Amino acid sequence: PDSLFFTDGQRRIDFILVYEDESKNEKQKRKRQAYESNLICHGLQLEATRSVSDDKLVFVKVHAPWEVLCYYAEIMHIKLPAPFEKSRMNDFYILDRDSFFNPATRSRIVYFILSRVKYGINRLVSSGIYKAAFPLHDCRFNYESEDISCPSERYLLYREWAHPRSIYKKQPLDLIRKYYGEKIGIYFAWLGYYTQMLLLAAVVGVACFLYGYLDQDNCTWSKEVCDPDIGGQILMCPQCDRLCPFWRLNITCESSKKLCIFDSFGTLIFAVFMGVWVTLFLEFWKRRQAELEYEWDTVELQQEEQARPEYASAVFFWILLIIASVIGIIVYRLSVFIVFSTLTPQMATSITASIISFIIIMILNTIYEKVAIMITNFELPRTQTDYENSLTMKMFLFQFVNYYSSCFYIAFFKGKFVGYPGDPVYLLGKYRSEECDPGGCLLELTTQLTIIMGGKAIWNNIQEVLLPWVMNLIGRYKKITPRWEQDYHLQPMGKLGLFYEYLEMIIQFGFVTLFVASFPLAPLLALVNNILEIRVDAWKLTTQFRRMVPEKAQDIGAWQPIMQGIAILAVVTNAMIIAFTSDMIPRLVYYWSFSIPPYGDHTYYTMDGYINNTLSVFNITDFKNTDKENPYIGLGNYTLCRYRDFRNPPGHPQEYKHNIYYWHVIAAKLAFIIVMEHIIYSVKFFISYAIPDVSKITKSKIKRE
Amino acid sequence: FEEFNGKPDSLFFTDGQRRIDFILVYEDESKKENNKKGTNEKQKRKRQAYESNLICHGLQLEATRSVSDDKLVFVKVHAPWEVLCYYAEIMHIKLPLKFTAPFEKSRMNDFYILDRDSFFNPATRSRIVYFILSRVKYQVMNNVNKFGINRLVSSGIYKAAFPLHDCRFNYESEDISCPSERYLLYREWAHPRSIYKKQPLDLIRKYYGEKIGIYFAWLGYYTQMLLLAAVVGVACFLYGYLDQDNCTWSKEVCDPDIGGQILMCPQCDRLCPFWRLNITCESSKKLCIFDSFGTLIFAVFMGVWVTLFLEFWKRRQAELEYEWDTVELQQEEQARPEYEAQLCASAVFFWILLIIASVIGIIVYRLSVFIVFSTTLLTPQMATSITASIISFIIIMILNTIYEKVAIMITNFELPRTQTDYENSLTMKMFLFQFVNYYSSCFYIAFFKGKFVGYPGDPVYLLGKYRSEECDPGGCLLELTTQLTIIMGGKAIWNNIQEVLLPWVMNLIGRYKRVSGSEKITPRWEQDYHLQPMGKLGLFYEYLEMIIQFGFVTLFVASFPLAPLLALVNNILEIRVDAWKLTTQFRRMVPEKAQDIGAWQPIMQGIAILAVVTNAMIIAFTSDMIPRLVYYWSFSIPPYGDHTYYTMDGYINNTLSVFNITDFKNTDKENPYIGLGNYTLCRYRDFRNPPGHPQEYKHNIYYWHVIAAKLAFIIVMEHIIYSVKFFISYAIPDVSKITKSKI
Ligand SMILES: *[C@@H]1O[C@H](CO)[C@@H](O)[C@H](O)[C@H]1NC(C)=O
Ligand SMILES: [Ca+2]
Ligand SMILES: [Ca+2]
Ligand SMILES: [Ca+2]
Repeated sequence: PDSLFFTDGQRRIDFILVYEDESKNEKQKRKRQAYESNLICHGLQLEATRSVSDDKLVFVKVHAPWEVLCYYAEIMHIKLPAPFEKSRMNDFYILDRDSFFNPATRSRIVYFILSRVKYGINRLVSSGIYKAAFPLHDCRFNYESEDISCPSERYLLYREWAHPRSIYKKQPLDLIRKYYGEKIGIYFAWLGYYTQMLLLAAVVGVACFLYGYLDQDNCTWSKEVCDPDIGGQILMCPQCDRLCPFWRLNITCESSKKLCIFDSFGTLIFAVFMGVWVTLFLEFWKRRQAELEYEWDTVELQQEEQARPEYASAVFFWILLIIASVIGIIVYRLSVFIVFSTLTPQMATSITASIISFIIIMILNTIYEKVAIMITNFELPRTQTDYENSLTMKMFLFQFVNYYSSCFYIAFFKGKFVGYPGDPVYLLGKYRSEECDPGGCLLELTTQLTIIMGGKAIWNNIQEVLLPWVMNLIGRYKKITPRWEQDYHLQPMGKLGLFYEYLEMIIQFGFVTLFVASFPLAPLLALVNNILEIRVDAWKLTTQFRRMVPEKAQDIGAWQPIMQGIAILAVVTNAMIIAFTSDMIPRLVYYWSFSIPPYGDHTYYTMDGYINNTLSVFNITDFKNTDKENPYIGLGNYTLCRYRDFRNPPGHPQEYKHNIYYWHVIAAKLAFIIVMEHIIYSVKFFISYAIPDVSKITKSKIKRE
Repeated sequence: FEEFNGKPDSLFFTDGQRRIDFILVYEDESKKENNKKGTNEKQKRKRQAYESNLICHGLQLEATRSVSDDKLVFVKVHAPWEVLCYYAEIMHIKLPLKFTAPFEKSRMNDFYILDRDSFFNPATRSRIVYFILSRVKYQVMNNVNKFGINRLVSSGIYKAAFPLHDCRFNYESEDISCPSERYLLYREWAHPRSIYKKQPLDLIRKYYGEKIGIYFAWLGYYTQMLLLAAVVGVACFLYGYLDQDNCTWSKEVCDPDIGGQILMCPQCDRLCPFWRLNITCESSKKLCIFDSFGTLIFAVFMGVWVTLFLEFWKRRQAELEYEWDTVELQQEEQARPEYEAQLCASAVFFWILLIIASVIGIIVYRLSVFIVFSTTLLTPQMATSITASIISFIIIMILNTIYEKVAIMITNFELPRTQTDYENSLTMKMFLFQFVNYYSSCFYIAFFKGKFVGYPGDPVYLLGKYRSEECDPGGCLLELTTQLTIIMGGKAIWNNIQEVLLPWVMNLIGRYKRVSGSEKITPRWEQDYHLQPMGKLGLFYEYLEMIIQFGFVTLFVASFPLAPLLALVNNILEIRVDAWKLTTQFRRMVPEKAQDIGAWQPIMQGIAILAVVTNAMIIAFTSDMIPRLVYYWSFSIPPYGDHTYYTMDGYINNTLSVFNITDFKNTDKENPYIGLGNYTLCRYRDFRNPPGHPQEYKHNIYYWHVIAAKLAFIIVMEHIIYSVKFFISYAIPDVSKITKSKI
């Protein structure tokens, strides 16, 4: 029959208690008998039926008297499924007296009852007193419930919103909350809204990328780099000790042509726009949260305190943060070194280096999870909410360092403080500092970013869910037991599933927002990943996991401080990326200052001769001040080689010292940082302050009273 | 009604059992009516109607004729038992218990009730009576209800309406039962003889209500924090003062063999000759005093101090709201639209006017300097700077009143929904106007003086014949300090003088307008009617002046370490100045309640945020510390210098640029220099390449080195300061432990 009510009875179930008989020592059987007797004496129904599939396992089912449900609903501030009170029974309109109450709310009430009972229930399950304890789903998602009376909410919800065939359809948040709970509803609403404006972000990013694409022909510096008469004649200095000869500059046409796309004014405009996009996202999210708070039953007060089975060292945690950053940096460096120590070839080398780094990061993720779990366990938090808050902070910090250490190293600490060939810098001793090509390391940063984002999202989602679905696709293209048994055969989501999904989404948000200057197409990947992830989460939650008790919440949780922190960090990170990682500022300075007779020779501002007039000159006879073993010995009759640094030429009164152009460029970079930082923060403050005159609709809705 | 019995200080009715609450004053028809008689009879009819509704609502009233002027009639008021209790219930007035509840007639026995008249203090009784008089209606026309005591005075129906003081401030009440709180307040709080005693905020709150007690508590806390800042700033200034023989650059300037031999280059076009650098020895010494590392340390400490001040003010505010058990009435909030009343164009117009206000500020400073300098032909330069600052300050004070009037006009043109909206709009507009008016000259000196003037060969003219002004080799920091100190001192002095005098002189005119030889005893109400009305705005101007003072203290503390000391002295005087003026020369304000100071708190937070950037900019650009450090660390060394080790020797000569007189291009005024014909080259304050050279007069590597150092300093200092402020704000729990325990 697979009925939802009591067998041959008119009564609705809200939990199943399952145990293993001690008869295959009697201590466990006696303890369970005492616990069950206490539970029965407290005033709850019970019934035990043997499972046909397994004789050892015997399941126990419960019920819910109407009087107890009403009394406990009136116990705390609960509105219609305005505190409830039996003295005001007829005040609320009723369609039916025996089934009107939402089954989700009934399940939550009985969950509270079980939590308060002691012999306990949670510890009994943990220690093996009960094998499991869970509520029941409405029906099988495969087909409509046999019981015609049942609404079959699971089937309708699955077909409408969980199956991929409804990928394009809108999110039915009302059924989601009325079935699962407020936590799932708010999570999915936030995800949908996030995708909603990621659409606009992706459109703007695509516009900027296309604008960069249509300007390949006019990208003068790349053309000069390619022209053999200009690029080929320039002979660059060696970049390493033993595994590099003098190399012509024009070997980088592909690199320069690809870099000119991601190093144009379009990226600057996109970063500036994202600066205000972040604050618009925040402010509209507060508007939407207020609207949901008004429309939903989210004005119910929270318990003063809560129970937990479990009732300085902060420095030790920070030392682990430093070690995590260091180990990430060496992981990336070693990967690139080993791959290099053997059109497409160099690009493929970078791709495989990034792939290896991403793999190492993926393995390190599990170790970071485990160490965070033990370290937070050692603290013995007094309550639960603080436990989730501590997990959020510590896990977010570990993931942040583990996933952004390599990106930050590439953006800032690669080629920034390498001395001239005469006196190279060995920071740690016998460990030379890496230096980028004349264009810069922005393209490498973009490659690392895209590889990490793709790999993470794709591998995670695919490997975790798509297996049965891909099997079904392959098949298409190329006895019965009651509900409790089937539900038991499922697996539970634990207690951190929503936490893990939020962690994924926050790492995704950090990737899309922090380093947006390097990769303007990141929001498009964000949009695709979220469009898939929403349905992936819905399908997995409604198919492969046991039903979870609903909970009450008004905000996403502890992640909003991380949102604001990420925004304030992203503005400065983008400013520094544009200033230092990109070479836009030096070329603008050259255009406006070093193409005029005092320094240049052209009759008007132009980009001509930027490559020739910017590269420095080095003399081999001054190979080192120490006059020790050298790589420049022999290797042809070359006399002068050029390097990517702003320094005076040989023979100058200030030999191999930073020249006027260096300081002009540094001043321009710092001025850009200051102006962009100040303007962006001023605009963000103004936009936030413009709430009353822009989004007054929901505030008026609240003021309806 | 009935006439005066004869007891002057009696605050009761003639019977002696009913406590007066308000005095209503109206002009009787006994006057020789002129103009329109219909207006007079309508006025009378409205008066009887209002009195009829007031008595119907349950207020006992009686009148009396003034002893001297038969044309004035005073109408008393009283709040009987049931109405008092009922309205206390309606407004949720909290009363002493002995978990917490307002006062309701259902729970009379649950409160510490000793006597009806004693259970409700006179301030609360007057507040209740004011609410009754405001809510009560008198007459209706055109299907619209018209009500409010304010409307009657606005239309001239009533001359005034006010509570009464306990007794004369300087004399004890003749009534033995009278507490005479005014006497104690005058002896202990006002009357500066108690210049040092900690003011009793509890009695102030009891007498004048929360609205005044909160302001005075804020002022006291401000004064204490100012004491801390003043001590630290004095320490920094003293450290700068005691280290003078080590200020090498000023010694070089004063040395006749270095500063004397440097023939500087004329600043103006032709009205000033060449000059030698040694004539600024005194200015160099003063700058050594006011431009040391102590100034930087104090700027950092003040960046910390503003945050500590704000956080501890939040803690004190929490403690005070709990202590004065104002939570219930704070929650009880109702808004009534203004009874006087019955598009971004106005906003943009106001913004334009603000821009012009700044423009006149700059022009006034520049013109004062111009005239003082033109009149030419302790130190004459110091005297000239002081004079220019004096005229600029005078014009600023003149413009202050005009700006107030225009702000009132602008806010009146708009129709604020209620009194609170009007107050907030006026606060914002007045603050912007005063900010611009007072700080325009200071910002000009700091940032736009001697900053974008080219080399002497090609001077920069803004639009023709308006040559940009330039500073001396030391800089304009001393000029900015002089302007700031003059403005601050003059503002404080004039405000205190006007505050002390104007009510007093107006009261004296009021008294002398009664030359009739009374020389007798008069009742409380008649003599209290002669006091000034203390117009509806209230403490708005006091808060405004204190906020402008806060702006002066914080924004420009990188140039004047002694500003907190001036502020401390001013506030130490202002406590008693305000107390005396409120207790001696004004009618009793109607008590009311407020959560905090009000709309000024956002202003203070914004000023605190802006102070960091303003101070960083001042130290980076207005001062010359950054060039000094750059020379010490990177140009006294053999790559560019000749000294073996880092030193500041030779900074003056190696930094000053060179210019050849004959290289003056342009055919206009071909005799700027050749008239004197003394030498062939001059020195000027700018970093440019010397004559000859591939880039003859273009900015050199030193210029860009210095600019990069300045920008890096700005970035580093601002980021560090803001992060530190965020960390302090996070660490502070925002509430005291004891208050958290009680709540
Ligand atoms: C670069 O320039 C050299 C010298 O002109 C040349 O022969 C080569 O074909 C050019 N292109 C590449 C990819 O090396
Ligand atoms: Ca997932
Ligand atoms: Ca004053
Ligand atoms: Ca005052």
